[PDB]
Amino acid sequence: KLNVSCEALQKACKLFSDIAFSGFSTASGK
Amino acid sequence: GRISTGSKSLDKLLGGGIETQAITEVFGEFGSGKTQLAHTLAVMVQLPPEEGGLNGSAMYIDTENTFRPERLREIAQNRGLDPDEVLDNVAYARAFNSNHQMQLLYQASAMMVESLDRPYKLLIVDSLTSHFRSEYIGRGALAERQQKLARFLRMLHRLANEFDIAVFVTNQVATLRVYLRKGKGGKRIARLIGEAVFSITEKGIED
Ligand SMILES: *CCc1nc(CC*)nc(N(C)CC(=O)O)n1
Repeated sequence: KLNVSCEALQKACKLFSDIAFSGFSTASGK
Repeated sequence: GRISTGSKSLDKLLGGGIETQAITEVFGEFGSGKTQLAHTLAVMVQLPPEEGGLNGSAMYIDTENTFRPERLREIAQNRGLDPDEVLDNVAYARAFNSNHQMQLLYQASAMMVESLDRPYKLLIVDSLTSHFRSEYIGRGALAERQQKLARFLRMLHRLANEFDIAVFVTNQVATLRVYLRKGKGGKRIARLIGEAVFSITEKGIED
């Protein structure tokens, strides 16, 4: 499982501003 | 820099291979080597520049049940790499529908900004129009279909330049376009929109 912090996530919302689901995991299932 | 494809003739056609801050879009049918090239690139990007890589991690968004981690191990092992480390440096997310695909990009962006040590340097989308073409049917739905696809494409270009990553996507019949076709047995030919011939092998894609 590959998780991401709410701080990093809210920065990405600013990036796509002018424009829960399953996320990502490694090819080894983590 | 540029991510090498493993095929010296294909790298020549692309001018040093696929490039960051750009979107390379391959076209063709089942067996032309679109997914085969995508799995190879996911391994290549992990190598240092002398080998044809960028010392980076990869992201694979799958929308057509094409992801095979066994092949990644096969390529990495044959190319002289720890297939256990290669597998750890490939993030994967199966998109279930168009909306999931769009949301996965935010997840990718956030993971990319954190990665900035092996930072993510390649994003693979296979396929790209599958969900869009399977959910929006007819002329009356074409306007919304073209709009969503254009929005996704805009988000993709944004990440490519924002995090200096390379975006490789697949499609069937703004971006750097390539067409793939089958040839002599396992041999495949690539043509830009003049031609290069590569072969699918145990090490992935090569002359
Ligand atoms: C960046 C988009 C986003 N992510 C989160 C979680 C970090 N939360 C928001 N909000 C607007 C807060 C909320 O749920 O009310 N937006």
